[PDB]
Amino acid sequence: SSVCPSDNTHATGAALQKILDYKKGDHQIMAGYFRSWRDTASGTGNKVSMLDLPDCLDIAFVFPEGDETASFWTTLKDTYVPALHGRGIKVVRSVGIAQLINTAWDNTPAGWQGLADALMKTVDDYGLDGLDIDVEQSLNANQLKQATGVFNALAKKLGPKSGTGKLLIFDTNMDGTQPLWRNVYPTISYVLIQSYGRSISGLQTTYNSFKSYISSKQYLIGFSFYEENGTNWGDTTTPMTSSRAWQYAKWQPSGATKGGIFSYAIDRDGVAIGDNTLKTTDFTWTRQLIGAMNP
Ligand SMILES: C[C@@H]1O[C@@H](O)[C@@H](O)[C@H](O)[C@@H]1O
Repeated sequence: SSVCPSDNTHATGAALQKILDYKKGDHQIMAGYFRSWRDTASGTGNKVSMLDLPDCLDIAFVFPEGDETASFWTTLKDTYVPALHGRGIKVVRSVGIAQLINTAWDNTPAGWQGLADALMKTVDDYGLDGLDIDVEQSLNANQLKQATGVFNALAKKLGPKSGTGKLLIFDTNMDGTQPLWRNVYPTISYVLIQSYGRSISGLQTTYNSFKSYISSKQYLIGFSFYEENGTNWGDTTTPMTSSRAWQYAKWQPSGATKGGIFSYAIDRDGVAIGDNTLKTTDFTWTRQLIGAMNP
C-alpha cells in the first residue's frame, strides 16, 4: 500500500488512479463502521463527515441507530456515495438481525421475499454496494426459519449466489456453530467477527469455527475505537504498535491469510480512551493499520 498517503490527502489524478489500482489488486482489506448519528450531516454537534474517510479504505458501513435526521440520508445519497465511489470505497448498509426476525413480516416464503424487498430498498435507493447483517443473538426455531428465508431471498440480488458483484456481509460476535451461519454461509461475501477486547490467543479458535465454510480471504476480525461514554475495550491503547488493533492487523490464521480487519466507530479514529468529547479525525490509526497489513 506504498501508494496510500502518509496523511489524509484525498488524491485527484494519476495519484488517485494508483489507489484505484491498489484496490483492484491482492491486499488485506480495511473496513470501518461509521456511526451515522455521528456524521456532521446528522443533527448538531458532530465533527466527522463520511467525506473525510481515507482514500485507502476498502468498505465503509453506514451504521444507523434510527434517530438520524433526514438530511443525513439525503447527503449519503446525493454526496457521500458518489465521493466514496470516486475513491474506490464501497459503501454497505448495516441492519441488525432484529430486522430480519420482525414478526410484522409473515414467516412464509412470500414474507421472506417481502422483507428482502424492503431491505433491498436501503441498498438500491442509495446506490450502495450491499448489505451487512449484524448478528449478536441466538434465534429460536421460528426466528431461524425467518432469517434464513430472508438471507436466501437477498442472495438473489447480493453476494456470491447473485452474480451482481454486490456484497452480502455477516458480522457477528458469535462463532461458526450458530445455526443461522450453518444455514446462510453459501450466501455470504465476507464474515466479520466483532473481537473487541479479546485475547490474541483465542483468534485461531474462532477462525477454526468458520474455516470449513469460507476461504480465509472472506474472514475479517474487528477492533473498536473508543466510543464517547462507551465500553472501554482497550483495543487502541498507546503506543499504537503494541495495541490490540495493531496485533489484529498482523495476526494470520496458521497456514493462511485473512481477508483483513475492520474498526467499529471509525468516526472515533485516534480519540484517546476516556475522552468523551467529539473531535475531528485525520484517520491516522486506519491509514497506519492499512500499512501494517500491506507492507
Ligand atoms: C459480547 C461482545 O460482543 C462484541 O462486542 C465483541 O466485540 C466482544 O468481544 C464481546 O464478544
